[PDB]
Amino acid sequence: KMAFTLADRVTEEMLADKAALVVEVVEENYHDAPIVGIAVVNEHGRFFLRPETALADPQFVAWLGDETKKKSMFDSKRAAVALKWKGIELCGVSFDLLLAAYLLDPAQGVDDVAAAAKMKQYEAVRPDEAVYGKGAKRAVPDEPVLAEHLVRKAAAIWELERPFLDELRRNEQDRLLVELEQPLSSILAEMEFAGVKVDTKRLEQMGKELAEQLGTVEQRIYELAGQEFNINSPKQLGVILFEKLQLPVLKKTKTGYSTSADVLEKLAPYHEIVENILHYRQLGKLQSTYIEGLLKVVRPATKKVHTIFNQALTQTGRLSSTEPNLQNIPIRLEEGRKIRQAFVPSESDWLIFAADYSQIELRVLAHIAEDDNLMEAFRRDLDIHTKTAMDIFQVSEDEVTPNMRRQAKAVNYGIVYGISDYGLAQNLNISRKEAAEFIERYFESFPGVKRYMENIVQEAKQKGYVTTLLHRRRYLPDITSRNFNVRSFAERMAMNTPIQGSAADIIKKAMIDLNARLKEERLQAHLLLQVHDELILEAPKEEMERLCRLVPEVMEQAVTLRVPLKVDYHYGSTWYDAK
DNA sequence: GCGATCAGCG
DNA sequence: ACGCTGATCGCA
Ligand SMILES: [Ca+2]
Repeated sequence: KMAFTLADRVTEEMLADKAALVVEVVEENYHDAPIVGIAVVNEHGRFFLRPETALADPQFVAWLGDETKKKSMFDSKRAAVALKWKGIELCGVSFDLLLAAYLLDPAQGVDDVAAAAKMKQYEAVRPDEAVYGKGAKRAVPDEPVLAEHLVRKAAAIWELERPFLDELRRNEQDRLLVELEQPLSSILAEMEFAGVKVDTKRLEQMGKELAEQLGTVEQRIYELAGQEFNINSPKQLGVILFEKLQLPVLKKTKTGYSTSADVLEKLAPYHEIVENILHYRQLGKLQSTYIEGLLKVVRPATKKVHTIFNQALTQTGRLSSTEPNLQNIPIRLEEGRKIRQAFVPSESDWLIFAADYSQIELRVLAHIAEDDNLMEAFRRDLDIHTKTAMDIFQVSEDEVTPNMRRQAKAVNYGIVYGISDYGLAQNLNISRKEAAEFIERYFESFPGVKRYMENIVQEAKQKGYVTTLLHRRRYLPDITSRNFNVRSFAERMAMNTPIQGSAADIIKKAMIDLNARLKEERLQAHLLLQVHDELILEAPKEEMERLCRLVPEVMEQAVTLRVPLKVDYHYGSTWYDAK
């Protein structure tokens, strides 16, 4: 019902300087995934191409990598990475519908063209599930069905750029798309394609150690419990702890006894079995997620893993890492921190460089809340986490153990993000009256922060949404709900999203200024990972001197707040040695 | 499929 | 009864 040409060859009218391009990659993980079809819509008409034909034509390949040939797409990173696995570059992406919908409303959950088209009353295009099917029924259709679906998606992108750019401009989000998210999309594509090398031999050795350590801990659990049970079974573990051993019931989930880590920590004076169960899970978490799971996704010929950086998923504008997740690699426990030793540079005589912001959200909060004392604290380069560990535990700066500091990290972010005296009393294991007094003293030192959190909830109730420093937006319809639980979670989202989202916008602008700077200096250094507030790079060891002077200044100068930004950097032979 | 749990980021 | 994620696993 839509006219298009099924082009056998590549012609000149298909190579206009403005076009809507669709490079379809049906598989979820687009790394090394087959391209099933190509569709182009421009001023001259609508065209469908077969990938074996076009991707071997020199004029079509030159048209893809020509930055002066502007292309409108949906999810340009998916196509760009799949083309990189085919030796083909893709430049000139002037509009990405996927990221344009993500800025307008992040909760819409837009994952295909049809969902984004519905936001603008465009429905002349089928959802991808209706074309390819669900799960075990997933199948690329017959060429006439596939060719029309790809052309209808291209025609939809062709018609939706203008109305999407109009609403972005009213939301003050148009420069957020064109100057931040779309340039970031190209950088993330190179990071995903570059991959991160893994020492498969060392990981395989840890797995054999964890295999025989897990049995020893598992046998002591059976010794202390007096019988065998599925340690991962909540029913039997609940029977062992709160029926057999008759331990106190401190928490009940919707399904039964709660055996979470915070609960088992409080049962430590009562029995020695809860401390080994804790150790068993930690060894089990490392074994399943980071040993077996990591070796599953490694590419054997290159010993590199290729993550997918999801740019249009989080509600605050953060990134996320999938298959594998390289943003929750262990670090706090020494047994699990060794796994970071397996992450190595991709070439000999290369090293890993890693820089990160120091308490970025509290500094963003100081700027936005305009609090006198909080801005003074960071103008002195104070360590609020250590300074809070002194006030809590009555110790001095010398006696602040990294455990007392990480616990003060929770109090600092918890208090500013609406923790109650109940929740504070459970984390500090203090009386509920002391925790309430501590929160009163905390807001006496920072009255402007308390004033800001009241204003940001009142502004959310008025506007219906909250914004970040670069005008990223999150709607909060529940902020006016009649239910107390539903409204309170919305109020704490209004306190947190502008702060966490403004930190995401700063690290994103830093990535863009970093690659433009690395290009100017003509360095072979390139980014590998982003962990929210940390940037990880690899580079030849000779470039390390320049990077120690370049990366900190680039990150510190990404934005200009009423307080300075601080960046700490390290380099070394592995990711482990890079912090 | 989902909830409990836990790894990370603030 | 601070916020934002992804992976694993048992299933009450
Ligand atoms: Ca940090």
